[PDB]
Amino acid sequence: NLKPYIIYDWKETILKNSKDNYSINESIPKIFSKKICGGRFFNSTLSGNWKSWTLTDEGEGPHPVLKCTIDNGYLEIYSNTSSEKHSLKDIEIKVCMSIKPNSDGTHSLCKNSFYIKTNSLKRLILSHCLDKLILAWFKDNHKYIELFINRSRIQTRVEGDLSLLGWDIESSVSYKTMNEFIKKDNLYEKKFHQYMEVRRNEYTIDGEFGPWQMTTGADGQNIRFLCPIKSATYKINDDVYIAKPDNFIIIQVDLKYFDSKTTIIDPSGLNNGQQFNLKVKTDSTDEINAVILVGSRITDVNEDLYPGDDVSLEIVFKTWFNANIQKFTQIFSYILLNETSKIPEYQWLKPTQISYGSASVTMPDPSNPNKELSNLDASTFAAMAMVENHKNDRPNHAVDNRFLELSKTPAAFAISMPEFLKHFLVTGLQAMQIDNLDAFEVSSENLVITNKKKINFGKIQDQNRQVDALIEPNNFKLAIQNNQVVVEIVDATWQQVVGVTGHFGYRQAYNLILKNENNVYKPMLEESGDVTISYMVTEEAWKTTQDAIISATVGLVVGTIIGTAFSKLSDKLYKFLKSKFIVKNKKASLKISGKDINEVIEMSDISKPQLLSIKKANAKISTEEVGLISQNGSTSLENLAIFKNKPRPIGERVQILGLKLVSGLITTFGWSIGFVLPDILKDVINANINNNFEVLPGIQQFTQQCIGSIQWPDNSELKIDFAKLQGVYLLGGNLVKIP
Repeated sequence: NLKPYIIYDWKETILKNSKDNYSINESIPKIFSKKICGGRFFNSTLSGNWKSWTLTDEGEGPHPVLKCTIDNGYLEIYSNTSSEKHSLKDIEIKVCMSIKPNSDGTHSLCKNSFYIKTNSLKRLILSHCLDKLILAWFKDNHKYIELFINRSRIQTRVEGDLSLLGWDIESSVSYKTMNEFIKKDNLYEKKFHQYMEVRRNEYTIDGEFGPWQMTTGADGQNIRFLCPIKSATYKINDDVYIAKPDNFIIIQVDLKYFDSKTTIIDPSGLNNGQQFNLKVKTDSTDEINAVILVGSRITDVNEDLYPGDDVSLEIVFKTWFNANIQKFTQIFSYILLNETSKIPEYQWLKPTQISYGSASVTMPDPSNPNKELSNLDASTFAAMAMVENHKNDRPNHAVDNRFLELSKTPAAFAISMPEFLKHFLVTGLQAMQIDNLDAFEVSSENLVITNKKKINFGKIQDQNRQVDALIEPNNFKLAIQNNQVVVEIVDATWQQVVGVTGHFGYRQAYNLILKNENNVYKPMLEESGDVTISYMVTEEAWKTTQDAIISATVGLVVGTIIGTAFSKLSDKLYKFLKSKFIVKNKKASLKISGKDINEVIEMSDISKPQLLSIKKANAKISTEEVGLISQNGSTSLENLAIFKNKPRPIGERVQILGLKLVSGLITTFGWSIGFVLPDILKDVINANINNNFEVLPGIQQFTQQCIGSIQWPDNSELKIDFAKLQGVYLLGGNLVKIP
């Protein structure tokens, strides 16, 4: 269904190669040289020998960073009447690029993707010329670079389903949406002017930028802005040129969460904690520019700029940007960290560690399919967080690029499936009132809650037996499986027939959907047919007690199906179920699913009104029991014992389990200040049997708990019209203006 997302694990690549003592750093062709000629004032030449290329663990997305160290060599800049020479000994240049995976197992290196991150040279022009020469060489030698990359044993991870990559929650908007924010806030600089002397030559740029736009080309924490040139003049000594209307600059910057006085209002919280505002990192150092220039179109109306004059003007723009970028005071994200929620049961949604990331998505240009255009709808800008003081020592910033493409919404909020398990499924488990929470093991890694202690499922009434149904450790499961909520009794054991140990199994899966009534969206947990019911005895018990076992099996299986005891004699059902028993491995086991359940319902001759009365009676029993739940979700030992010591048909117990599960899970969406837990569980149980949509929890009230602490530069709130368990719990919607 979904195309996979490929994680490039640069950190693990380096760790694993180091552990393995695997290195190809000195394997590179050492001799390098490049000339750039035809320039207006000068040409340039480099020549030398590499010492080593080193893949670093710095990469953000499918963008390997190569630290390339020069052993010896020179850079020469020369005109017809002068020249200068500079040693390149021990100089280190970090070159970045873009790759794409092949199902071959290999990586394809994008040919025009090279850019310079840093070089250790620490004048302006020498560093510029060196960058231009190194880039030209990398492009000429790209075949080698691809070989190097494909021999680096790059560690990748394929995610078949949506992933938060180790983060607990994530709020995202499309690049298009972010660009609307940027345009509205109008905090980008419009007018620009910059003068600069190269040699004895004067360069001046002067014009106005259009709205800066977040654009594609990079990933993770590396953000790119397209800065369209609305109008400009370029002057070189006495020559003044008129920029074509289609000129632009593309810059790359990083962002940082800066500590800030609290200004945002979080309705869901006390508004305490510490505010962080995501802004551009504007400090430059001696070896690292705050702003690098990764693209441009610098042309004049007469097309009479000298070859390479665009690159000369590029230096002037880059200088301007690094001297002015602090004026781009846009805030990209506002988060309150360590805030207390007004509702204690939603404290787990409050961020305790934060980051940001991005996923750029392109598509071929319909006009020139050799080139790519931005997909500004699918491209995702994200704020990610840990909650509950979960630590993340390996933060991944290259977020899944599939969320907004799947939701078809401009914004989304996502909760990790382990967080969904620990809060929605656990509430479901408490509601089922099987045992204390400490009798269960909650495993994020396997997405299952299982009993680590023996459980007494309760006395069974069928055929007046009144014996305990016992479940061994790991034989009760509540899990997320293939994006469904699944409840499973692997094996509940008791002697239904006196003297023969019977093993009863039950599996029911649910779909979590978002139901739309009158444009109010509300979550529902719906049964996904079919049920699976099983019964197993030893082959020896089967051969020596067959009639009694088949009669008992009819009772347990039809009973489980209809939700109460079934004691009616039935030749058809006896024969049918007998024929479903399979003898193998010294065991006789029956297992039915699908069409067989409806076949049984038909043969039972039970009517749909009778089925509804049963379910209503079991709902009544469910409300009474859950009515005894403690405010913190626990049920007293005295009350559990009452529930279990009263014999009930197995089908009663199992149907009640489901009614409670559905109500428990769904109530998680509906906490309010001062809510009473027994009351809301009863309300949801009753609403469900009565088909009362109006009383059920809405998605919007829960969403406000998610987004209260994580805000955008916009006076708006995410209104959800999409929700799906799909690798993560993905909520999608529109940002609607606050009135």
